[PDB]
Amino acid sequence: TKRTKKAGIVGKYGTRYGASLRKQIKKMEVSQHSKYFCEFCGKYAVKRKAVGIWGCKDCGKVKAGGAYTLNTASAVTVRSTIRRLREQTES
Amino acid sequence: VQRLTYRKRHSYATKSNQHRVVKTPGGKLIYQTTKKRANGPKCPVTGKRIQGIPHLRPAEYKRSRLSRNRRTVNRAYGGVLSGSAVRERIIRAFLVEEQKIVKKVLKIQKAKEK
Amino acid sequence: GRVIRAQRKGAGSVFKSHTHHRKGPARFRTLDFGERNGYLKGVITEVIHDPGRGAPLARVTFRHPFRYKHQKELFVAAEGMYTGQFVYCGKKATLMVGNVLPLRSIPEGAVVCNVEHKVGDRGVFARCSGDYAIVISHNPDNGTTRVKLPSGAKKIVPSGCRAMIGQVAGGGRTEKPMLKAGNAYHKYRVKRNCWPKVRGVAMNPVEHPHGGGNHQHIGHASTVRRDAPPGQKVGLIAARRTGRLRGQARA
Amino acid sequence: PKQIHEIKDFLLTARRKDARTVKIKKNKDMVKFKVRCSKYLYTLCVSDFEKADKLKQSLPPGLSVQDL
Amino acid sequence: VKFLKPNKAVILLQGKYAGRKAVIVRAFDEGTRDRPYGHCLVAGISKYPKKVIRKDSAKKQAKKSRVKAFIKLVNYNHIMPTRYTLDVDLKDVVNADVLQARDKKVTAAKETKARFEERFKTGKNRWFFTKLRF
RNA sequence: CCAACUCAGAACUGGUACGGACAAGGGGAAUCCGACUGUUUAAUUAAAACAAAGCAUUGCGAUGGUCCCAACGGAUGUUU
RNA sequence: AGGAUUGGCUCUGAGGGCUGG
RNA sequence: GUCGAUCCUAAGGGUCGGGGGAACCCCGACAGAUAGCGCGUCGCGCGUACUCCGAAAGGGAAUCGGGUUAAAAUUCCUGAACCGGGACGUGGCGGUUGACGGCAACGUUAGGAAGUCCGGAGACGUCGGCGGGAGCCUCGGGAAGAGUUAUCUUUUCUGUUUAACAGCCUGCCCACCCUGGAAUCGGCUCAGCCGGAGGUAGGGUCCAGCGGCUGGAAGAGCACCGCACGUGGUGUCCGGUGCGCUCCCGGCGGCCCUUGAAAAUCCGGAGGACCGAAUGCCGUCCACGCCCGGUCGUACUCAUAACCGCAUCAG
Ligand SMILES: [K+]
Ligand SMILES: [K+]
Ligand SMILES: [K+]
Ligand SMILES: [K+]
Ligand SMILES: [K+]
Ligand SMILES: [K+]
Ligand SMILES: [K+]
Ligand SMILES: [K+]
Ligand SMILES: [K+]
Ligand SMILES: [K+]
Ligand SMILES: [K+]
Ligand SMILES: [K+]
Ligand SMILES: [K+]
Ligand SMILES: [Mg+2]
Ligand SMILES: [Mg+2]
Ligand SMILES: [Mg+2]
Ligand SMILES: [Mg+2]
Ligand SMILES: [Mg+2]
Ligand SMILES: [Mg+2]
Ligand SMILES: [Mg+2]
Ligand SMILES: [Mg+2]
Ligand SMILES: [Mg+2]
Ligand SMILES: [Mg+2]
Ligand SMILES: [Mg+2]
Ligand SMILES: [Mg+2]
Ligand SMILES: [Mg+2]
Ligand SMILES: [Mg+2]
Ligand SMILES: [Mg+2]
Ligand SMILES: [Mg+2]
Ligand SMILES: [Mg+2]
Ligand SMILES: [Mg+2]
Ligand SMILES: [Mg+2]
Ligand SMILES: [Mg+2]
Ligand SMILES: [Mg+2]
Ligand SMILES: [Mg+2]
Ligand SMILES: [Mg+2]
Ligand SMILES: [Mg+2]
Ligand SMILES: [Mg+2]
Ligand SMILES: [Mg+2]
Ligand SMILES: [Mg+2]
Ligand SMILES: [Mg+2]
Ligand SMILES: [Mg+2]
Ligand SMILES: [Mg+2]
Ligand SMILES: [Mg+2]
Ligand SMILES: [Mg+2]
Ligand SMILES: [Zn+2]
Repeated sequence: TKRTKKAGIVGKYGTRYGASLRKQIKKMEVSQHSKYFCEFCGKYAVKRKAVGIWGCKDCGKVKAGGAYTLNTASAVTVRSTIRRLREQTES
Repeated sequence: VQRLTYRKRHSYATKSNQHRVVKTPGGKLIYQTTKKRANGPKCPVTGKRIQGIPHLRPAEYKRSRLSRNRRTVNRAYGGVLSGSAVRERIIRAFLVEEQKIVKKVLKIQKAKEK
Repeated sequence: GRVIRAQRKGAGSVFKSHTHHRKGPARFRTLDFGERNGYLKGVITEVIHDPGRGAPLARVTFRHPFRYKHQKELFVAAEGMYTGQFVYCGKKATLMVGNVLPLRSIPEGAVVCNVEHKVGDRGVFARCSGDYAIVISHNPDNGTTRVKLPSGAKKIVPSGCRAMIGQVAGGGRTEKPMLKAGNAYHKYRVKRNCWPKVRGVAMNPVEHPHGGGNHQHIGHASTVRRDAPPGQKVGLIAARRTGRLRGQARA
Repeated sequence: PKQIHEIKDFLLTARRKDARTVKIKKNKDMVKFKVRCSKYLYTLCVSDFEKADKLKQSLPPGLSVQDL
Repeated sequence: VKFLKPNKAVILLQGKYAGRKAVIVRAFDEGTRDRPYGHCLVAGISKYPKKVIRKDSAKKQAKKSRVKAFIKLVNYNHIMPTRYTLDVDLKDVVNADVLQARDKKVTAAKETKARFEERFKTGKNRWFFTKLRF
């Protein structure tokens, strides 16, 4: 059954800390505890070991990523920015 | 029921003060200190155990106290790398060396272009 | 009066940094011939957590240039680094995330981290999680480079200074609320003895300029001048302004 | 303490120069031959009583034989 | 079938001779009755010859030119085929029946040793007699 | 052939007694203060006081900010 | 918040394991 | 010699040189021709300024039953083992100079080697669920003694033992190997979860043990019945049960802006300079035999009377 209408994973905090802080922390609470796709082996077996560290259970590849997500938004932009600069220099 | 006491002057339940209860031929229970658990050899990266070697305290591996066959594996990097790891290195060494030969030859054909 | 809390920190004692479990200083290789002229290949062996440091660290193994032995290094991990990756350091290293290049070889607009201030100092700028520096322009005549630091300040550095391509991994750490005094306790337990903080207005006059009074209140401007002596310099030090930063001020 | 499984092996160790003594222990179902050497006490078990008597008189002279 | 044929140099990947170079003597792609998998009979080098240099004396050079070989049956999955070839006559010296008896195996190894050493001294097939480093 | 103890129901029965001793929340409608857990005047004050997460302001890019030191030097700093 | 039940005794039902083609 | 101190390093402490200081003193390897080590036989090679102190709860070579005193014992007695050193002898092993077996995981008791280099062990948080081992608790039968007995009670009670160490067997939960090639997807946990990066299945390897058997070892211990006032005999047996309790281990999962010591020491590996014999020398981490074992602590209380509180103090 549906055990909580909206609280979800932040139900472990009971009635403490205020709704906004529970709502705010829910995004990162879900993301840091979720499985992520491993580009190396192709499995959804990447989980956070510590803040910024993401290891694949299957192939054993350990990757440095975001604090609470494997890939941050700025990380994608940096890769494309660096790629564009490399092409011009390597032209 | 019979209750026990430490047989030494160590009075605190530290990891090195572990014990087992033994019943002697005299019909009484007594403690005998048990050595801590040991990990045994493990692979440098994956951390999996190295097969064929028992798990003992470091001093128990001393050559005088352990037969040679129990602390060795008959293979290159035996006791240090698993069989899979050794296989990976051998193939990598051969294939990478072959690729170097291809690079060397490939640049000789272009060097003469003039 | 007595020595205030701010003054007691300089003596060390119970205010020294908690460094028992730290893995060591994170820094580039020592500048040598290989990095000055060509490039040297390294391999990432593991990405580890350093207590008290948000950014993860990377252990890299290098082949020693002239000795028969391995050369171990500890780098601040850039976002995207992974174990088994090849890392190239030197003047002729390609522009890819993780490589360490001199600023002279890095084009304008690139994102870099752990930027050296002095050639060979092994990295002092943009080392915290999610932080980076942006290369602005090059000055071939002076042999210097302009970079934008995380605080938004522009600085001149010699073009020989090295920098790692990319941003520091672990970004977004501070967005998550702590929610608990205990979480703050664990955060500062591995940093130093700075938490919790008692407000000066809650103390007695003997131990703080803000102390005392039949009501809790400062009683004088909390903005203190730059040249105030230790023990008097509390509050907003040399404040150019105060109050909510609205408009262009918060730029 | 070590156990000898072959009567031939027991005789060989009984002729060692460090074999101080031999003791005969007769149980209700077998006979145990125990020889005290420098490092170990070697024991041989002989279930057949008649087969044990033959070994008893085949021990080298000069070795202290005792019955338990 | 195509490249796993006699005189084809291979590298052992498992067992106590992992990393050793060997040459196929007989190939069993279909697999014998006792072994229902692809395997071959190989004659490899258990001990590579040392580095032979001019400054060494004649007696010293002779010892450093010694080779020691092994005869073995190996699964196809436990060898790495190479593009190199070693054309040494071993059809009569090395056979499946040889491995049955220890005395026969020793004689074949000694005979295989003689043919590897003479080939090594000619300066040909330097790769085969060179130790693989990994 | 060998099994351990959980649950449910029924009949009968005692002077309605039966969580029989032991054990073991009184409850409700509201106001004030502090969000909460935590801490505090050892030996008269445990609180509405302190701390707290959150929020905001200030200084500082190392030839630096803050601080210690008679001097030399040092803490923050294995830091950015 | 509010309400009901609770002993003793004699029974009934339900919930298992290992062997045997 | 076997329990500790002793050894190792932790937070830190004490210091050389140097820099300060009237000096007492301050900083503390930071201003510097380190300490020395290794291999040959005095020479070569290496060589980053502490061979220091700092744990009777961290790390760590090796001892177990039985017996013994008015008062001591893992220290004394007896028996049985082990550890670290030293020295040579006998036998065995290797020479295709440096073993053999297995497709493999790996197995076997031996089975070259220097400078140099590399890895591992030592070595690690916390919580929760499961599984395994040991001790205890508990149920039934057999035999031994005791208690109850006007009545009832094939009943109630006490016990009914097996050390280190050595060999062999077993092979948990995992990990690993071979064959083979999977959708009608299957396997699988309490929970997960796993599989063309090779599942299920079939057959293997390895690892744990505080598991089994034997030796140790019944000759001991205990109980009981005698004879004398030391000595003999009998027994010590066969099963069941578990969300049970204590300890240990295994494996999995949860938690962190917290990721939860170091060093001594030990093991393994990469490399192969150099080295024997034409078969007698060389090599040998194998078996057996021989010798050696420092110094200090060790009684007793550990508390409503042996510590502190003025005390034989309800703290
Ligand atoms: K082994
Ligand atoms: K003062
Ligand atoms: K504090
Ligand atoms: K405060
Ligand atoms: K005030
Ligand atoms: K509480
Ligand atoms: K400073
Ligand atoms: K100690
Ligand atoms: K520890
Ligand atoms: K004893
Ligand atoms: K023992
Ligand atoms: K004593
Ligand atoms: K008292
Ligand atoms: Mg997988
Ligand atoms: Mg605050
Ligand atoms: Mg006050
Ligand atoms: Mg004042
Ligand atoms: Mg009101
Ligand atoms: Mg409150
Ligand atoms: Mg208090
Ligand atoms: Mg008070
Ligand atoms: Mg009070
Ligand atoms: Mg608010
Ligand atoms: Mg000064
Ligand atoms: Mg000891
Ligand atoms: Mg220290
Ligand atoms: Mg001093
Ligand atoms: Mg001095
Ligand atoms: Mg120095
Ligand atoms: Mg020392
Ligand atoms: Mg010391
Ligand atoms: Mg200790
Ligand atoms: Mg005593
Ligand atoms: Mg380790
Ligand atoms: Mg919890
Ligand atoms: Mg259990
Ligand atoms: Mg299988
Ligand atoms: Mg026995
Ligand atoms: Mg007896
Ligand atoms: Mg406990
Ligand atoms: Mg070697
Ligand atoms: Mg005593
Ligand atoms: Mg007493
Ligand atoms: Mg006591
Ligand atoms: Mg006093
Ligand atoms: Zn992966």
